[PDB]
Amino acid sequence: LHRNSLIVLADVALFLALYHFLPFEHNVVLGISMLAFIAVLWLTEALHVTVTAILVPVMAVFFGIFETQAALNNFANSIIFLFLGGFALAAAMHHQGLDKVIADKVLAMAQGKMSVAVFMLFGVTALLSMWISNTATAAMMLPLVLGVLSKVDADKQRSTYVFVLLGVAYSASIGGIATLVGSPPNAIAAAEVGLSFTDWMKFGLPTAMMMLPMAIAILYFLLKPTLNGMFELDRAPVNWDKGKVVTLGIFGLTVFLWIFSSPINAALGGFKSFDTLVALGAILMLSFARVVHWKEIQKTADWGVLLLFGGGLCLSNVLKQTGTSVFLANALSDMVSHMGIFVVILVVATFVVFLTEFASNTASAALLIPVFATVAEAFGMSPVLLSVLIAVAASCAFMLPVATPPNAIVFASGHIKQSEMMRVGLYLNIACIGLLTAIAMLFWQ
Amino acid sequence: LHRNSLIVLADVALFLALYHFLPFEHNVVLGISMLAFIAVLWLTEALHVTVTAILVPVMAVFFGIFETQAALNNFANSIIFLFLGGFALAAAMHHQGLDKVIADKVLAMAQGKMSVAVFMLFGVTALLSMWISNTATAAMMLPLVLGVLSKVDADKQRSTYVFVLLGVAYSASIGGIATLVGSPPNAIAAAEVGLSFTDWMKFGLPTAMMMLPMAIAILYFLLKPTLNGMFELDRAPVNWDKGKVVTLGIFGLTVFLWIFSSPINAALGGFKSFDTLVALGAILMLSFARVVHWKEIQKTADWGVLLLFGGGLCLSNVLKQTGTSVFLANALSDMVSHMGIFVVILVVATFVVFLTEFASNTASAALLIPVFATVAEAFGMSPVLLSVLIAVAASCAFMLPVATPPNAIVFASGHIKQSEMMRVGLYLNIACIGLLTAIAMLFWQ
Ligand code: NA
Ligand code: NA
Ligand code: NA
Ligand code: NA
Repeated sequence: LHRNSLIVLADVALFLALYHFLPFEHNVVLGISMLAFIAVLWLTEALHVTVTAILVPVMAVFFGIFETQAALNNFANSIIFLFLGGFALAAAMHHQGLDKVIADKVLAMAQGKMSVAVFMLFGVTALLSMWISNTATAAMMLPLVLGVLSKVDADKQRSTYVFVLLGVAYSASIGGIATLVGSPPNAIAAAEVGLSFTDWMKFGLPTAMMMLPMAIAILYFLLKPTLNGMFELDRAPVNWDKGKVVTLGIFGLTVFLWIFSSPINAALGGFKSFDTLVALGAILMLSFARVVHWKEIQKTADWGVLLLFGGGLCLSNVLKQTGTSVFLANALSDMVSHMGIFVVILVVATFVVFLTEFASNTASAALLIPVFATVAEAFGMSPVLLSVLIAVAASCAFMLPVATPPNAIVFASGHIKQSEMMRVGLYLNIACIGLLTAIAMLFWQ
Repeated sequence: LHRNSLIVLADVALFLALYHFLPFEHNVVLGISMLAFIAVLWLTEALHVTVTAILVPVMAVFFGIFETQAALNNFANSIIFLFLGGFALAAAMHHQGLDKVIADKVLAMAQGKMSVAVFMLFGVTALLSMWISNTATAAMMLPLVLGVLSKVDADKQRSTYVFVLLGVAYSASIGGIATLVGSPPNAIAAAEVGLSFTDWMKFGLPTAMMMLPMAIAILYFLLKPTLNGMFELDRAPVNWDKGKVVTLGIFGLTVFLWIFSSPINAALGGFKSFDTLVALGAILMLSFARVVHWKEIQKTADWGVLLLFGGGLCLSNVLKQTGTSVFLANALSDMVSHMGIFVVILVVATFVVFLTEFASNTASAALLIPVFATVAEAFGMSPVLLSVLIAVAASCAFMLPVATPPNAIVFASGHIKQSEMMRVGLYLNIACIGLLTAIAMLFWQ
């Protein structure tokens, strides 16, 4: 009777149709029919992102692509644990309140000026985003933004207080593109192509360094009258208590090891997924140093996302095993030989950046990273470039809400108009496709 | 500075000592030193049960026993997912309220008599326990017990209202021994020896059928004056709403397939971990039929327990790979040849039943099932008997609280004395060691 039940029923019909009607070697039919089925369920989200992910192995297994255990093992991938370390590391510094002190210390650095208030709000949202989440950093930033935007309270004076809202909304998404922990797409890319933490930062951080100014400049050069106003630093001041220095200590050490992982691991005998070990080490150091309880990490952890990771890897393998990867590569062979490498990555970049407006960031990467990376491998090229590209591009949701929760969070603020965001985003999207295709061209040789 | 930090530091010393001082082939030293380390951390619970479990792979990997991914794969074992199915199945019928209606319908079956009130409370606690949890079924039962025990309110008349409290506390633990989902020890045994859902019920259910009457009979034949009193059926009546029949429908179908798994799977082509697939199927049926959301399952799911599962399997493998299983089997060789098979299982059964008073049910099984099952295999015997034995025995916590949360739940009721429970439990423990050794002898040939 419901909308989504129909989407699902329609999808079941679509599969049954594709299955009985496509004219290929049986494996390819099955692979294509599945790829289509899942593609729908993740882009529509008729079933939860995670329920769909659990559906992948169960299909794989029932259609004899893999054996139950083999399909399930997909879920214990090392990256999934590296991401659990991220959740624990965040769990700690939220419950400890280290996210509050980093907000005040940097926010009070601005003596009482609105010019250097919001400009220090975007820098904090993005910095906090690098390690925490996008949705978490958005909902955590909202009261701190509405707090500041209460002196220039006149909401007939909207564009002073819309530049500041939509600013952090993007700063949370752009801050996600900094490191391997931060947003699921990045992790999906890492798991698909086997990136180290320090590998995804070599790509991502320079892009966030570039993108955040470019995003503010575009929001700025629309309707900003913010060079005026005063502050209201209203609430109890913060102070480093029982080892917020310790949480910072562990965090710092953890980040240090993640960066210097290459020479540390190499000069240790070369352990296998050193970054995942570091991440698990953090979960231990944080528990031995008593700084955060487990129930805290179990609440903070988005296990739904952790299951999505495995389900998407399961899919990636379903594509190889059924040969659907090679079949598509054969089909696209003429199209891609006629297209220049510029043309291809411009088309890829454009596609995602606009697709990601219609569906979840991760849900988009969950679908696209496998399809592309595997087809890339069928062409005998390194699946890294396309994957990292899609990873970044999926986190470029700037037009409407529903694109990302961070958009729908500053939107429920019953103030910003649908039309307004839709056109700053339309600009920033094109602006991004430039920067990405640009940087993607640069990181070639 | 804290107690547990010292326990941990002492343990680190113990390891360092055992490591540098034991006189064996290096692998055995490492294995023994590890086995001792983890043994402590799970029995003391100086670190959380789950943090310790995460510690197992990280050790294994660092001490070159396994490669990072190999050790981590331990966590994607099919049983872990079967148990996630259990969490989802419970999540549904709690949020749906099917646990409330099963309580009232069966509780109001008793017209208004205290004699058939508490006797229908134990039967419901145990029945509800089979599928939900122990701790969850205890905390859910407490208000419903205090509700009834308010007509015979005189707490100078204690033993009317202590028999009813300590009754459900045990009924929740004994109801856990019915099926594979229900209490983690049971799952640990299943994962160690590869039991099917229907396999653990063949053992377990007859034991719960036997044990629950035997437990009431012992609580009864102490200080019961409950053949007197009246009811107070006070609260809004229940009624089957938007497919509580559907949740019951899915649940029923799921349980049906779990029982008939052998012939259904065999007459389906023999899929690998059919019970796990059934469990995942339940997660899907429950979501497609819209009866429960995902965030609900993510709250209900004890991911901490799910991680514990894998960490304990990682341990089991650590023992084999380092040959510590074979080394202990060699050491116990003379002791066990001098001991009759009765003697052995009487010693095993006694050991756990009393050990489980001092530490968590699961924490006990997490340590003991691997050590025994593997040593059993070194002797070239089926690891099943010993494992299933330990699994049941670990859920026999009847003496003090701290033994199980269900004990500490009816204890905070600021009414039951330390001494009182300690002696009913001392009787029931011996009573159990009889029944177990008895049944364990019977299920031999
Ligand atoms: Na982020
Ligand atoms: Na998106
Ligand atoms: Na139970
Ligand atoms: Na116990």
